[PDB]
Amino acid sequence: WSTASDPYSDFEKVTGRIDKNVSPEARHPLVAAYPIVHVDMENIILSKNED
Amino acid sequence: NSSTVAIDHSLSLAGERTWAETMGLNTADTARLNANIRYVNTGTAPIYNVL
Repeated sequence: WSTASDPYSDFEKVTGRIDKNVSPEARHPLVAAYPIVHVDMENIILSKNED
Repeated sequence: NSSTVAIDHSLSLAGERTWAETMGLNTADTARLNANIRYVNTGTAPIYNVL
């Protein structure tokens, strides 16, 4: 039903009845569509709990 | 050769007025905030249960 096993059918991927935020090069059925998420840390804030 | 024999009685009335002032603080919890804000819709459709 999904040849790339992503949660989108072959027919949805070739038809266009899909979440449009999918990249166009992922609209081919043999191309997987998946997020890659990683978190960066810009800044630290430490507070000394001293009364 | 002398010999001096002595005796004493004594009273004392001590009145005291003490003023004191103390300011405690915790460096991690110095301030508390409160915002006064509004919500603006410049769009075209209404939106419900806005958070």
